[PDB]
Amino acid sequence: YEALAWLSGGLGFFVGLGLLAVLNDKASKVPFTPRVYPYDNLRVEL
Amino acid sequence: YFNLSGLILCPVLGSIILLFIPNSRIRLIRLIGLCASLITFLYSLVLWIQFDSSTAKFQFVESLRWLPYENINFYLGIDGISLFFVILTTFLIPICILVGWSGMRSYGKEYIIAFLICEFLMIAVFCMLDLLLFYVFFESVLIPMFIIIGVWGSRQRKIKAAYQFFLYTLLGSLFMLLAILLILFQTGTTDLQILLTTEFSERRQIFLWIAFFASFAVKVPMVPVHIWLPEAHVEAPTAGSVILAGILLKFGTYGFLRFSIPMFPEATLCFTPFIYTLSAIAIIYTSLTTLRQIDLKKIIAYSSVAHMNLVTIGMFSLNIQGIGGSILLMLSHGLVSSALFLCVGVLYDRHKTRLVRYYGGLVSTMPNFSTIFFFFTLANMSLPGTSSFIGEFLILVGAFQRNSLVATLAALGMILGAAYSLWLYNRVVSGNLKPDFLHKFSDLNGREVFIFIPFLVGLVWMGVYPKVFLDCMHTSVSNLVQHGKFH
Amino acid sequence: GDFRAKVWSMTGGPNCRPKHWRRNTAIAMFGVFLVCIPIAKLSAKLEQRPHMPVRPIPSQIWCKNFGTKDDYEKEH
Amino acid sequence: GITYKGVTVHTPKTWHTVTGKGLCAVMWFWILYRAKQDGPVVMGWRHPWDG
Amino acid sequence: GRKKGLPEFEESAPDGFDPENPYKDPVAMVEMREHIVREKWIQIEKAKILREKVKWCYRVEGVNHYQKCRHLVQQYLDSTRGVGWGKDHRPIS
Amino acid sequence: METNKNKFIEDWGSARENLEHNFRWTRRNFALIGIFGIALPIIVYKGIVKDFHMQDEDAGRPHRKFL
Amino acid sequence: WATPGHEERPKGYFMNRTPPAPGQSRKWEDWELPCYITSFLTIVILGVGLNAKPDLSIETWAHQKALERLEM
Amino acid sequence: MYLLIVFLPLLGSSVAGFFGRFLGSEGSAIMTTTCVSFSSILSLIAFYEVALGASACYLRIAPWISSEMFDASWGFLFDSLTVVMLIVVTFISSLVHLYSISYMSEDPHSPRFMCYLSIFTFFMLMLVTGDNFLQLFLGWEGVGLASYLLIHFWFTRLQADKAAIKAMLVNRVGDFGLALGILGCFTLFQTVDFSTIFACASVPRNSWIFCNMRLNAISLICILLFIGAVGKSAQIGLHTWLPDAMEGPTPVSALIHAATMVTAGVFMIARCSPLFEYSPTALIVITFAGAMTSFLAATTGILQNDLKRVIAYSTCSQLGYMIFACGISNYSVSVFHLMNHAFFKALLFLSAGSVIHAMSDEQDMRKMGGLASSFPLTYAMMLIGSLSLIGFPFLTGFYSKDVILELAYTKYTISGNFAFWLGSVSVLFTSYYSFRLLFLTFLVPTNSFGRDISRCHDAPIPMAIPLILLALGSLFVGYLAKDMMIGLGTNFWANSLLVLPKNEILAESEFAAPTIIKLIPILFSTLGAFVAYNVNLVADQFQRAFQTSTFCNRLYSFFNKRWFFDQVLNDFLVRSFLRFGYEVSFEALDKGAIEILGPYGISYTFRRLAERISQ
Ligand SMILES: CCCCCCCCCCCCCCCCCC(=O)O[C@@H](COC(=O)CCCCCCCCCCCCCCC)COP(=O)(O)OCC[N+](C)(C)C
Ligand SMILES: CCCCCCCCCCCCCCCCCCCC(=O)O[C@H](COC(=O)CCCCCCCCCCCCCC)COP(=O)(O)OCCN
Repeated sequence: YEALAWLSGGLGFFVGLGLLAVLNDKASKVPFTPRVYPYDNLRVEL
Repeated sequence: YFNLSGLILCPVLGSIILLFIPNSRIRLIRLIGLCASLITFLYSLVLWIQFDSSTAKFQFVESLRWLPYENINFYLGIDGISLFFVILTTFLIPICILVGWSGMRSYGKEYIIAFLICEFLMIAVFCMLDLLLFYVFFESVLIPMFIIIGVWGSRQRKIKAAYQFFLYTLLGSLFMLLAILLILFQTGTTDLQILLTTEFSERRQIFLWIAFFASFAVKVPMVPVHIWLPEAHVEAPTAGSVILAGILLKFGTYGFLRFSIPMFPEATLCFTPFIYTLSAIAIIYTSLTTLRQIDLKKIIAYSSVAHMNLVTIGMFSLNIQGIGGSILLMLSHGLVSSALFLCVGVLYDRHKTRLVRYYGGLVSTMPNFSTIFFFFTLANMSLPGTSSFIGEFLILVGAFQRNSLVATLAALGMILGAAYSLWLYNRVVSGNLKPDFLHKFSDLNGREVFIFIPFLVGLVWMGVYPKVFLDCMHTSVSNLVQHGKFH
Repeated sequence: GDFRAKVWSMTGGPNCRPKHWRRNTAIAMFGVFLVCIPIAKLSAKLEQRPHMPVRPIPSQIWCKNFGTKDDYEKEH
Repeated sequence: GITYKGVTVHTPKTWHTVTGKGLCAVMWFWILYRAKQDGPVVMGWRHPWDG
Repeated sequence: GRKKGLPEFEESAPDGFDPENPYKDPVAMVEMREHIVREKWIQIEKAKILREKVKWCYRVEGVNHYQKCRHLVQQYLDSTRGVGWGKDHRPIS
Repeated sequence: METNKNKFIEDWGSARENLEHNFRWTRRNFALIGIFGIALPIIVYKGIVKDFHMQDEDAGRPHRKFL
Repeated sequence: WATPGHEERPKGYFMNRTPPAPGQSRKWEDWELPCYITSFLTIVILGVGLNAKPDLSIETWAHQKALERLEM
Repeated sequence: MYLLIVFLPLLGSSVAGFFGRFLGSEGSAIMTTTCVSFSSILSLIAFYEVALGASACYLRIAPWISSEMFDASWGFLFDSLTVVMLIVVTFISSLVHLYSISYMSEDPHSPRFMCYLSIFTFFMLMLVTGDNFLQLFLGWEGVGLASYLLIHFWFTRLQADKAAIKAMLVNRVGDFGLALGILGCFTLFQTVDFSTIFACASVPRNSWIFCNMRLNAISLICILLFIGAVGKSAQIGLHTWLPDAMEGPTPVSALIHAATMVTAGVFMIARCSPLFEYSPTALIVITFAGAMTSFLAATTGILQNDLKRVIAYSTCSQLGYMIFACGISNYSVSVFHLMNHAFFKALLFLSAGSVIHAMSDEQDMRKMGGLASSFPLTYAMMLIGSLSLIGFPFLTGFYSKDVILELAYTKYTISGNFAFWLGSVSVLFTSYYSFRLLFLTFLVPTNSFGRDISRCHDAPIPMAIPLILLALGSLFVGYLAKDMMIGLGTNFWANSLLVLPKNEILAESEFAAPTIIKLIPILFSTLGAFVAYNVNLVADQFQRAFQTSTFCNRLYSFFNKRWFFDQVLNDFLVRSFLRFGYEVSFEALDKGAIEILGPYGISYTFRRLAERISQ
């Protein structure tokens, strides 16, 4: 039974670290614009 | 010009000739029985070559009048579905004669007579097109298998196995017979072609379908009544244990594919979810039950139940994939279960244990049998390249065309099937030997090493190139699935 | 293996080391070569290779199908 | 070979130590040469003539 | 006897068949069923032919496969929409 | 060639074979038999029937009665 | 390698059948011929029968009719 | 020529296993090595004819299942991704066969080992060259079976039997996942062939009814394929079989538990690149699980004291980074890591096996001490392997192990920063244990017994040439392959990979990344090396052996027992199912209630009803 709590606790560390990544908001701090490609961003190629 | 009637008559001639000769000349009896079985097998193969797979109508038909009005008569005939069952039942009988070849002096001429009568009767079941007379031959196998189980069976519980086997095929059989009579009185004839093209009442198909399923849910090991197979199969002789799981379990499925799916199409749709639940719970429950077994026979008898239940999932999923995979897995099981039960029989006929814990670590002593057993339990796993995989995956594909829940449980069946199959393999062939009760024991002699060679070649031929088998049936399966489905 | 010398051991016993294995090895190589010749013949018979090579490869010495699939309309 | 007070070890083979030493030397040389050529490229000291 | 060749079958739809009362005429039922299944298999083989065509496309197409085989993709998918006895989409023939 | 078949095995083998004499409808085991005999079949039956119903809902066809 | 070895004959007996004395046949079993001839006939009839039979089916017929019909 | 590569191992194993008596204990081994060596030679020929001479060859033998548009065939797919995997698998198999002639020379069952590995090599060649799912599934289940067989090589080992059975359990869970994925492909595209799904995988955008809710097909299929590959790729779902599967022979743990089957799922997901690409939801869980495993294995592998077990966790960490590199839509970097790893990790296991063979199988780092000059060649071999494992700068390890983290930072999402953090952190633990292996063994005052020291017996010629070849590989293969697989737009993946224009962080990564991050893995590796030196050679009185009472020794048990997950999973699933397989069914079903009110339990009233009608 003691070993069970480690699995929940260990996964709790990861979701807790996963929650930290959510709070950090890495997505919106890009130093670059979205990529631009010729021919309407390759519309005929897609 | 080889017709269907000669195939039926060959076992009859072999049995009648065998009764003429006395019992003192035992060599003549066994020789003539094996010769008759083998020539019947060759005749069955010849019938395969001259089989038109393009047309949808039935092949060779022989009509022998039964009632004075020609109302109902013996209407023999094969199609894409019935041909392979005929080939399999002609192939299994010589194996049955060959396994007990050493003990023929102990059994006698009744043994071969019973087996040839079984071959005749089982051939007559699969290749006939009269619904009523098919019922007559359908439970006509009661007498010969009752004799086989009872006369040469267990020590003292042989009586109870015969009674349970005989009792389970009475109430459902006659409750089916009532529906047979209602169909006969309503339409007028029991000819299959006539009965297919009939407008049944919407409320009537429910009762008739239930009555048919009641007598097929006992032959196919469904959830309510499947406990007969383990007990009546352990308490059975090895040659009687190789056709009980090789042919009899096909009667229910074949009967579903002949007189249940076509005649009652919308009843099949209305009863589809119920069959799915029954088959899924059967698969799961049997899988969990079989992994804590110590009887050397039931351990694979439950595997047979699981495979037969998985068959119905795609058999009742109206689809070309589902039904084709159904018959392919049916033939694959008819081979693999037969091979497994022959392996159990040879293991039992040396040591006479009927347990699992006694055997252990015999790979250093019987390497040939070890390899053969590994290949058979490997086919039971449903490896691609083996017989079971193509059919069983086709069943999964066909059911997933219709439904997305139940056959996922069917696939979950194999997440434990393979596990306990290899675990069972590792009980016996692995570990250190225990020469405290295994003093002397030998390996397969020339007979039982050659007996598996047809099994090996048929298994690999199923696995690597099943196109020839699918070629002859795609017309019949497609005709079956589209019947009464105008749009 | 006191008793293990009595079993057939299809792939070889505990420590077989037969008296003449080198000749069996040589005949085994000869048989493998003889049986893989038809495999090579079949492989050279069926190989599409839709695109022509940029440089001459050790192929097209026994394979004659090169650039035979740039006609993807008459396909069955 | 020889024993100290009860433990004796076979002399390492000549064809093993020599190859080990030489191959270690040649991989060290390759590492140092790669450092000389493209060392500034991966450390940002200088770009591979692309700007 | 045999024609020792392809099994020629009548392309003409059988006569005497009425969708409102199919079960009235039993003798015409089986050939209509055979004709329907044969036509379904014709559609299946047409879909397989389109699949083979796109099969041979993808090898020659290269990186930019979308550009010059997009027209055949729709042709293959519309065939797969009315396929035989498949998923919940049952064709109405 | 027949095994020794020591006495301390057949008793347990028959106990596994003859377990039919040990059943007295105990309440905990009665709930255990009832749940796996009825509820799980009912739950799975609802699963398949609702899977069919949701499949038919998207296509827009009316639901089959499925008695 | 360079040494030839030992164990003049591989251990064990094939099929557990003891080898007969030199100059005598194997004394074929009473079912040996009837079943070997059965196997031989089955192998040959499957080899020459399943291949010399016409390739008539619904796959090839549908193939031909799909090729002929797709052109219009 | 091209059919030969896959059938030489199969035919050689078949003849060497059916007639192993004829060829003996050495002829079978040498002939299997010969067959696999020529298979590798034709693999190199195919690589030249396909990779450099870019023209994929396609050949079809005969339909396998000719049913209603389920035309699975025996056709073969030879693209750039196939050949680069072949030149790895067959080359490593041939060198392992050479290594095993001398390693498996004192053992009795020599031919059976050779035939097992040769049929396995045939199965994996069928996997790699397979044109459709069913053939790929065939090879995949075959390689799973053969892995089980090799774990079960010594049948008499009770522990090995259980380990093989558990490996079969997890592999069968993977079989469930991958079979469901494969069939789900057919219900959507009405095909299983690679060239049809890839050609038309973008058109459908419908949602299915998959048994609980409405889910998008492509996302569901990708998730199902991941659930299939978790067992094979050893991901977070089920990867407890690697450390427990080291009970088998070293060469198979050297050959296969480190090179290709562990990356078989990686190769499978890379092969179906234009199917995972259209489901951005899937790539999230791919990256999440990759980071999860790369952290789990690195953390669990730091306190292990077993020679053959500690490196399995390193292999699991490598699998984690490979999965992460797959989830970034940069599978070219993932396969680059694959080819780099297949050299040095196999080199590390082969050197460890050479050491363990000479020291009479004493795989406990508590024992071996300083006898490096006794084994200089193997020391150099494993030094090269471990330095490539570290990602030593300007070696075959640096060209992938740093680039993967660099690409990890350059993508900006929620899970991206998480995965980058885990990948950066795992470097410390990985370097720590990979250097503790070299410290506690051959670099500390000796603790091994005199009976093992006196044996000596340096590795002979047979198991030293493959070591030399792998050493010369994992020193220049990375440099010779960095330009020609990932050259910022090379023409090496015309049809093997589909690179999405949007998820294409390759050009912007090399230039917009800061210089500081491009060197921080080196600093982490040096810090790990210094920590290992401190705890293993200078400060080991308290940093190595702590006599703590509570809250600190439980930490020692936590990492050593692998977070106790090998016990929780057993007791909570396997034990539960083992108990409830009989407890409910065999007691309250089958014989029982269906019997007491059935045939003869209490419905046999006639016996009690017999003596009432004769009144
Ligand atoms: C659906 C099947 C698909 C194909 C699967 C093929 C996979 C191979 C299947 C057989 C694997 C071998 C397992 C045999 C049982 C293992 C234990 C055993 O009994 O081994 C035997 C035989 O050993 C063998 O493994 C030989 C069997 C052949 C193995 C090689 C198989 C090659 C052919 C199959 C693959 C061909 C290519 C694919 C075909 C299309 C004896 O071993 P010994 O070394 O002699 O030990 C001696 C015993 N004692 C110590 C007590 C004295
Ligand atoms: C220990 C010694 C064993 C020796 C065995 C032979 C040695 C080889 C061992 C390898 C195993 C071979 C097993 C057979 C594999 C056949 C694979 C190819 C079959 C195939 O697809 O081609 C078919 C050939 O039919 C045929 O002719 C196949 C004939 C095979 C006969 C096998 C007899 C098995 C009998 C078992 C009965 C079980 C009954 C169960 C229902 C027709 O192909 P197609 O469609 O293109 O037509 C052609 C029209 N031009």
